[PDB]
Formats: sequence, C-alpha cells, structure tokens
Amino acid sequence: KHKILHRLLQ
Amino acid sequence: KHKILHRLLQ
Amino acid sequence: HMLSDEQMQIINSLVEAHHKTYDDSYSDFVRFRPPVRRLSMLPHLADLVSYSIQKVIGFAKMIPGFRDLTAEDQIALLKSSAIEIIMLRSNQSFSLEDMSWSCGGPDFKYCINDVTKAGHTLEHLEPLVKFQVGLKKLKLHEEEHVLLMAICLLSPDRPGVQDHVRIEALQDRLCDVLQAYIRIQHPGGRLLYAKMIQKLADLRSLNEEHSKQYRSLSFQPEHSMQLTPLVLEVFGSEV
Amino acid sequence: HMLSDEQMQIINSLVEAHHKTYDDSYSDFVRFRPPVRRLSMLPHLADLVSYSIQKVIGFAKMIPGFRDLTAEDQIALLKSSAIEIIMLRSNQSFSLEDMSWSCGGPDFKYCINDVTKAGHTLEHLEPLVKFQVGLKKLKLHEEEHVLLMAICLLSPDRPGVQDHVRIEALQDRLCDVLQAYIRIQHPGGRLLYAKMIQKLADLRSLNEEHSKQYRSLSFQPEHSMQLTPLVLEVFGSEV
Ligand SMILES: C=C1/C(=C\C=C2/CCC[C@]3(C)[C@@H](C(CCCC(C)(C)O)CCCC(C)(C)O)CC[C@@H]23)C[C@@H](O)C[C@@H]1O
Ligand SMILES: C=C1/C(=C\C=C2/CCC[C@]3(C)[C@@H](C(CCCC(C)(C)O)CCCC(C)(C)O)CC[C@@H]23)C[C@@H](O)C[C@@H]1O
Repeated sequence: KHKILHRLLQ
Repeated sequence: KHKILHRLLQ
Repeated sequence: HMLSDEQMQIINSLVEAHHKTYDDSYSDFVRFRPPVRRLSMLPHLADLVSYSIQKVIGFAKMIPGFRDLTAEDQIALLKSSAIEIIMLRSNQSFSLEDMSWSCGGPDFKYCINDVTKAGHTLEHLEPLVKFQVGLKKLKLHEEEHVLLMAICLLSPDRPGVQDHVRIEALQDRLCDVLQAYIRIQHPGGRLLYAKMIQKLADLRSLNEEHSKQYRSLSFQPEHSMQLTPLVLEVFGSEV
Repeated sequence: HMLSDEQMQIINSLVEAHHKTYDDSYSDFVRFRPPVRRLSMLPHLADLVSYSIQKVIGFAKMIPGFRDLTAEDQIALLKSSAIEIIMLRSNQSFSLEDMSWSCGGPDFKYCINDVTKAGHTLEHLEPLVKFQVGLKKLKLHEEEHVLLMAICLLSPDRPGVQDHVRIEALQDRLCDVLQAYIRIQHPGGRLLYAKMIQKLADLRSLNEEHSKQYRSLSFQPEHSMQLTPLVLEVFGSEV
C-alpha cells in the first residue's frame, strides 16, 4: 500500500 | 480485481 | 517585539520551498492531457491535480522537521491535507477580476463550469469559489501564504495520524512564527491571524464535500480509469 | 470449393468490428499526453497503449460467440492476448518505406528510438520490427488481417483460461474460415495460411519479452505512476 508516495518521499 | 475490464465488457 | 533568528531561518526555508514547487508560468500544463469543452475536463483536471500533488510533496518534504516524522505519518498527513493544500495554493492563480483560475487561456483558464465537466456539482463548487475570494481579499504576503499551507498540512487531527503530540508541536511552532510575522511585518494585521485560522476550518468542510463526490466518482470504473495512479493512491482508502 | 453462408456472415461481422474500432486518421492521438523527444515517451505511449486496449475490447466483444464466454475467461483472454493484438493491429500503420509507425508526424511518427524513451531495449525491439516487416510483406487482405487478430485472441493456451475446450472450438471454426478464404479468394495463397500461423508464435515470443521488461518497468513507482489504471489492470497479476 502507498507504493508511489513512499517513493516520492525519497 | 479487474474493476475496469468488467465494466468495459458491458 | 521582533522576529527571532530560528524564526527567520524557518521563513526563509518555507519561501524557497514554495518557490521551487510552484510555477507562475504554468509551463507544464501542456504536458497534460488536453482540456475539452460527458466529463471532458476530467482527464485534464486529473492530470493537473496529480501534478500538483507531486509539488505538494516537494513542498512538504522541505517543511522543517517534516522529514523527521515517520514515513507512516508523512503519508497520513499528505493523504488528509493534500486536497486542501491544493485549494490553498490554487488561490495564487485565482482571479477576482474574472472569478476563475487563470493559468493561461483560453485553454488553461478554469472556471466553475469546467470543474463541472469533471464530475462536481455547482451546489458544492459555490463554497470553494467563495473561499477563494475571501482568501484573495486577505492580500497575503507570500510569507503568510506559505506558513498557512505549512500549518494546514501539519493540522493535528487528520484521520490516520499516530504521533499527534509532536505534530501539534511543530504546528504550534509555526503558528508562533505566523502570529509574530503579522504583528511585526504586517501593517493592520490585528484581525488577520484569526481570519487565517478561520480559513483552515473552511478547508475541512471543502475537503469533506470533495471526499464525498470523489468517492462517487471513483466507484464508477469508466471514470476512475480517467484518473492517475497517484490520485487514486492519495485519495484512496488503503491503509 | 466456395465460401459458406455462415462463413460470409462471420467475415462481415469481423470486418465491421475492426472498422468501428480502428481509425485511419488517428484523430484521438491529440487527446493523449504529448510525446516528448529519462522516459519522455512513456506518458504518450502509455496513453496510446491504453487507448488501443479499449479498442481491442471493442473488437473482442464483436468476435462471434465471445460474448457467450464467461466474464472470467473473457478477461483471461484479453489479459494474455491484448499486447499481441496490438502488435498485430499496429502493422496497419507501420511503414516499410521508413520502418516506423506513422500515425501522423513528425509528432505521431513512432520509430524504434521512441519506444526506447519509454523503457525498452533495442536488443528486444529488433524482433518486433522484424515481425512488422514480415507481416507487412504478406500484403494481407483486411479479411485475413481481421481473422488473424480474432484467432490470435482466441488462442487456447493463455495462462488463466478455464474452458479451453470451447475456446479451441471457436478458434478452429475461425481457422476454417481463414484457410477457406485464402484458398478461395487469395490468388497465390498456397503458403500463406502457414506463414500466418507462423506469425502467431512470433507473437508469443514478443509477448514474453514484453512481460519481462514491463515487469521491471512496473516495479519502479516513479515509472508505474506514468501508466494508466487500465494498463496497470491489464498487464497486472491480480487474479
Ligand atoms: C491546483 C491548482 C490550480 C487550480 C486549482 C483548481 C482549478 C480546477 C479545479 C480544482 C483543482 C478543485 C477540485 C479538483 C478535484 C477534481 C478531482 C480530483 C477529479 O476530484 C477539487 C475541489 C472539488 C470540490 C470540493 C469543489 O467539490 C480544487 C482546486 C481547483 C492551478 C494552479 O493554481 C496550480 C494549483 O496547484
Ligand atoms: C498500437 C498501435 C500503434 C502503434 C504500436 C506501436 C508503436 C509504439 C510502441 C508499441 C506500442 C509497442 C510496445 C509498447 C509497450 C509500452 C509499454 C506498455 C509502456 O510497455 C510493446 C512492445 C514492447 C517490446 C515487446 C518490443 O519490448 C507495441 C506496438 C508498438 C499505432 C496505431 O497503429 C494504432 C495501434 O493500436
């Protein structure tokens, strides 16, 4: 869950 | 699972 | 009676943050799916909103002590605030002269009607426009505009937050800065801080009305497919 | 020695089907995120592929007796064939004169290089181009082009298929039509049917090489976010 967000938060 | 496909197949 | 050193440092960081995540030319709107005047604006508007989220994330990461929170809470805050942070930052392109967001035109001049061709009712768009005009009339120094978004984002009572103690803390520290800034740097800011905090609650309401009409929009696959992975992720229910 | 009545009926349906789901003007490519010459073509190409899927679904629904399958198998078939059906139909815009898909230009003229700016290696793009040229050299009547896609789609050994008995059945019936058509309507079609069935296996291989490089592409969130909900759904693993 929340694959993209984690990534975007370096 | 496959929400969109089901819909697209009327 | 004068601004602190740790307080200028904070203001400097937040203004630079917004400077690097907001474009006054809007020169990326060409890379979005074109606007069309069913729900012809949905593709474009979803691309616009998705774009904005990435910027909000850029900004958020630069808010002081935000990188120090747990990845979990960072997500919990973005998810809850995201939409409000957008209504906030959109004001910068809103125009009282014509009551519409002008990021270009006639292509990129969004009016209440457009957001209609994207799945929202006027009976709910009205308050957002009202909120924009009131906010625009507050003629905010960018320092205040920025602090307002950084405070709105750190709002302690978001569904899903864990450490609500440290979050009310970093938000209190920010509020000090704001109250100090207005009193010290803003001629005739007697009533301002209050009016500003008043805006935050206007946002909670606007946020709610959105979650409702987006839920209905996201439950129809023919519509959800018009969205982006990021939007779906940010306005989704996964936990 | 002559074409059946139930066989003309089938051919008529399939050609009309393709006629209503393929545009020789490509007048919807403007509604996609613009192409850009990182992975600058990914947004555009993902929009193109997503668009094509919806068309393939339109076509599939009109293949005879396809609506009679279970929703489950319909999905199982689309998911497995989709990509191949696209490589198939793309040939219609491929150009041996310049070895590239020309759906316009210079904007919509896609060359091997572009698909590179979308996350694929030349060491794997080469065979797809080869496949296009061979297919183009077969100078197919549209009747054959259409039957080929309808047969490719009904290919019995797709991962996830349940009733593989009725599926090999509706595909055998189609193959009859094709072999009958070439023999009867195609001057010098002695070797054709064989060459055509040969193409199908070229597709299984091309399909595989895709699943691999897409998996790697879909596992990086910065990239997957550039995709569409439909693409993600169709090339996904959910079952
Ligand atoms: C964003 C920015 C801009 C405009 C903001 C707008 C104009 C279009 C409609 C928007 C985006 C509102 C809508 C969009 C929701 C569409 C969606 C995701 C498909 O449910 C949300 C408000 C919906 C209400 C609550 C009114 O019902 C909120 C702010 C509005 C342009 C620029 O200022 C950058 C800024 O960054
Ligand atoms: C489609 C159509 C068209 C072109 C097809 C193309 C050109 C661009 C690259 C494509 C789309 C290939 C790629 C696209 C995959 C990109 C993605 C989804 C991000 O992994 C697939 C092949 C990849 C290989 C196997 C070569 O590694 C397959 C067919 C190629 C245009 C028109 O003919 C409509 C048709 O409808």
